[PDB]
Amino acid sequence: EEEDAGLVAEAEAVAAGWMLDFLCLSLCRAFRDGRSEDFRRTRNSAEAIIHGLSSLTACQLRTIYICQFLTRIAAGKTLDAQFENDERITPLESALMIWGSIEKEHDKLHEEIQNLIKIQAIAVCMENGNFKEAEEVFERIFGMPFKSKLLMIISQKDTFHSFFQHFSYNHMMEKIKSYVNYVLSEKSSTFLMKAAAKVVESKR
Amino acid sequence: EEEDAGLVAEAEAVAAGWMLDFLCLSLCRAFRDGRSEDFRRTRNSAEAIIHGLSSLTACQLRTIYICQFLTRIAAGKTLDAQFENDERITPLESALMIWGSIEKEHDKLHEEIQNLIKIQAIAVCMENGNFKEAEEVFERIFGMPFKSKLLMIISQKDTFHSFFQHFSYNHMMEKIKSYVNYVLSEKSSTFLMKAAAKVVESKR
Ligand SMILES: O=C(NC1CC1)c1cnn2cccnc12
Ligand SMILES: O=C(NC1CC1)c1cnn2cccnc12
Repeated sequence: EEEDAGLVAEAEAVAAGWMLDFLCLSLCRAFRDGRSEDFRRTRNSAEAIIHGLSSLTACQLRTIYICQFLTRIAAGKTLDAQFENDERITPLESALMIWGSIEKEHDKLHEEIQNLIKIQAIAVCMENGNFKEAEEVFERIFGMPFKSKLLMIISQKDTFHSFFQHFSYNHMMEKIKSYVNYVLSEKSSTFLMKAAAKVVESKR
Repeated sequence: EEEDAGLVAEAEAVAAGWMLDFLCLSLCRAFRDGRSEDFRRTRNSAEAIIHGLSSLTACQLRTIYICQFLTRIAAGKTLDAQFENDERITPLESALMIWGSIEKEHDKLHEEIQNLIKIQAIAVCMENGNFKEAEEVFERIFGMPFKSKLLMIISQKDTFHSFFQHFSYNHMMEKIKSYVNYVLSEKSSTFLMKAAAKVVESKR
């Protein structure tokens, strides 16, 4: 029966939406906690569920973008990882593209995270001795004072410059964890986590 | 806080249990319907969720066994697929091992499915011209009248024997779909599908 098959596919789409929100919340918490292996396994589950979803609401696209952004940040030092069809794009460059695409308020924290990802996208290339790649990442990102300081550091091959210690990788991760905390607060009330929490609490 | 972290991990285990039952029901329905691509994508989601689950109840192990059994049956003609650490084990042999391990009633249908998988495990080797592999699968499976008919067909290299048309691959799939229908009936009332169905119905 067409009608029965249709009702079941509609229910599978509702359940997939619920699973996506739950996995995003689980992924945010593993990122905030630094649970590296749980983040890897959760990322695998979220990716698979996303492939079983076709039509997306604006809320679901934002949820997917957040999962993809955290995945790229977690792989920010893995210059061998190719997240885009254009193989030249580094993981932090991919994270920056998603950050600029999310339907979200452009507050002070948004811009601080944005600039820290720009500095570290160059820094990670320098730390690996990839000086020509650093200058190419520089050209793609900036395509005045902040910009000229970076170009001077690149041309001098000053990998461990003191500038990269004031706007360090750890500083970028901490600012991102601050944003993650707000997403965790926002998604802690979604259906599947709320129902699971009520079951656990009922057994206490 | 230890207590907070613990409560969250307990809720993640509850939600993963709910997702496992839902994905098993979705996988059974794709198998019954012959929706090949939906089965592949659902299998990917179920596998990922299973890796995020540690402790399993007897009910959860049975659910996982059913997913694995259907995956092996769907790949029954893919002799290049290695489902076990011992690389000699074919997909239908792997399906037979799981079938004999599930905590389930050994009714007439159970034995009919069992014998049809045994015949087809040999038949699929013969159809690919792998006559020596067919005799090795025969030795592992039977390790009297049914047994002697099979050995004669193998030694004669009678790939398209009429015996394999009375106990055909399609006959095995139809008997398995009959069992799948009972699993679909049994899992249609699980939490996540029930909740998603109620939402869809509320919008009608
Ligand atoms: O963006 C990714 N994942 C986000 C949606 C959860 C993603 C990119 N590569 N990859 C490989 C395995 C698993 N997930 C990934
Ligand atoms: O047994 C398997 N899946 C069942 C649990 C759902 C299984 C075996 N290989 N494989 C590859 C990709 C995805 N799932 C698989």
